Amino acid sequence: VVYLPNDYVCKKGEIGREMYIIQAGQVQVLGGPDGKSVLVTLKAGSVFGEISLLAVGGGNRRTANVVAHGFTNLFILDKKDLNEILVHYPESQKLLRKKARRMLRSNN
Amino acid sequence: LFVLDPAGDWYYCWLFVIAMPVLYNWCLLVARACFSDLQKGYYLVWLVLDYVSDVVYIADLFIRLRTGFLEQGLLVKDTKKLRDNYIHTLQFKLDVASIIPTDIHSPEVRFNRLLHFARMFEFFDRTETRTNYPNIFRISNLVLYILVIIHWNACIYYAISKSIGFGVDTWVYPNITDPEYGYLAREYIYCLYWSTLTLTTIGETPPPVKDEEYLFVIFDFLIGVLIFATIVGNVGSMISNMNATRAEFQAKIDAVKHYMQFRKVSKGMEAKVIRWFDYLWTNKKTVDEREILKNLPAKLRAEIAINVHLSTLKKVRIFHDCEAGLLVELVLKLRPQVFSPGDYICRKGDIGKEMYIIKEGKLAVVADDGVTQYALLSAGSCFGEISILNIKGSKMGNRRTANIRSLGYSDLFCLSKDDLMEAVTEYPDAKKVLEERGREILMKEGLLDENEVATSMEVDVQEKLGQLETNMETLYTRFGRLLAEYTGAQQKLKQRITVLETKMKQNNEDDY
Repeated sequence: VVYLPNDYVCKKGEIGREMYIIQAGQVQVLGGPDGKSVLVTLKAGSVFGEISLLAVGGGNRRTANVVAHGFTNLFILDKKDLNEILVHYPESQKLLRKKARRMLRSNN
Repeated sequence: LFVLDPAGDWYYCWLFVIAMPVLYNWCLLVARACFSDLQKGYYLVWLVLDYVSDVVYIADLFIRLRTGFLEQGLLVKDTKKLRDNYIHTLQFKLDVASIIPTDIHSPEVRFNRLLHFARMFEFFDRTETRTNYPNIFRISNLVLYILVIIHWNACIYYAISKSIGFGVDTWVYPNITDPEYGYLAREYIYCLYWSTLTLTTIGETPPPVKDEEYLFVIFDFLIGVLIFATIVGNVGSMISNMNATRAEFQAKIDAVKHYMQFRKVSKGMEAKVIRWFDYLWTNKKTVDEREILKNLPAKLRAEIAINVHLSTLKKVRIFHDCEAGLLVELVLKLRPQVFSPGDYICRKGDIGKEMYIIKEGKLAVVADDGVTQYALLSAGSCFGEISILNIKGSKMGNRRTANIRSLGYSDLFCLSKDDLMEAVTEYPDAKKVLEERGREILMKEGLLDENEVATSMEVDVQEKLGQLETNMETLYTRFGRLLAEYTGAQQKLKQRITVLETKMKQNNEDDY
């Protein structure tokens, strides 16, 4: 998927259901007291939002605004696609569920 | 500092400014070199025009140093990066060689300006994508190429005639000293006529006399064959492109018309299908909406679908308090539907699993006899909202309770039961609110309470056996787990009571 400049890849409080891989371009994680202030700029080869794939329906909400800086080409893996893949790999499914529990327990 | 954007509008306005001197140099330099009367007669005009062209040629060099380029999706505005991107290219070499100073006023020393022609081809390429009329420009651009070749060939014929000698034989241009032939209006117009007559291969040119003259006419005929075949190929490919929409539509009607005569479709239904295809062509609704926007990304597709359906979808009672994220999911699920006049959207007693929103057209709630109408549904109205909700108990049983008929052609957008279920997988709280609102509406109608003790079970005997196997494996882990927490406490329990037992038992020895 190609994003136009200043497009919102992720919006704060929106549903997170995808994992993005930056093939080209940059994205900016906007945050601050004022807001809309660049905190970190992710160049090509970066992967962000991967934790939203392990969440249940409605489980994950985006916590910061991610804005494309220029024309950004991203590779996206939807949660539905991962769920459709995982039915053929019960061992990896169990491993990912265990990792989800560990992520939930350790962060809280 | 100022940096130009190639996609920008101002860059295209410069492209017209530079292409005019380039086109002037390609047309007038060959003519002034070959037709000496043109050069001497209008020497002051060429003196001004040559300076103006050279100023633009130098300016284009400075512009080329200040056009940005996209690097990682960002326009580059760094002065050193723009200079290094342009200088090492081949185009810098042609552009410098184009504007190299001549160190005579003759037009022949200015032939280096014929280089850097790429700015002229770029303008034509840029104009074609920008113009609303792409075929009119493509013909006009093609005709201009013919005129430049014909004009160039006209000047070569006059130059060859000068080299051989004017009037030495019948093939060359006649004697200049003769006042009947020796003036600039006659010699250009006849040579233009000769070049057109020879390149187009239509009329008959005067026969050549010498072997050098035979070669030039053979070359023109060979060149004119390639030009004419390219003309027919370009125009013939344009005509195929303009007709392609109608040609593929006529194939669909012909394919359907073959099926109706093959399967003996009744004439009442056959004329209904024919009348439908005339509506599609007349109102230009032949292409499907889903096929049009399938290439667009989901963000751009959602942005378009918000502007079409979000105003009407928020008027639906159940979607009153829906979240902004869910509403974007719903408007992407809507599917267009077109109904002929008198068509039944839904009938009483028919299973209903869709909700329809009227984009355009008038629908009428009608009785069992179609003519009598209870109510009228205009554009923006919705019906069937409760059918897509899976209420636990409904006296309706997802069956339509009204007959809806279209008075004329109506455009409907349908949200199905499955599409609503898919949208609310990620919005579980909203699903609960939608069902509660539908339950409240069903109370007001009086059609809610049903199936209190009625439940349907379709689990397979092998699948129901699976839960019995599954429940057994879960309990055995608990049997170890319940005891391990308890026995460790029980192992802890025995020592702590015993030490209190033994110490108090020793007290009894002190008692007596």
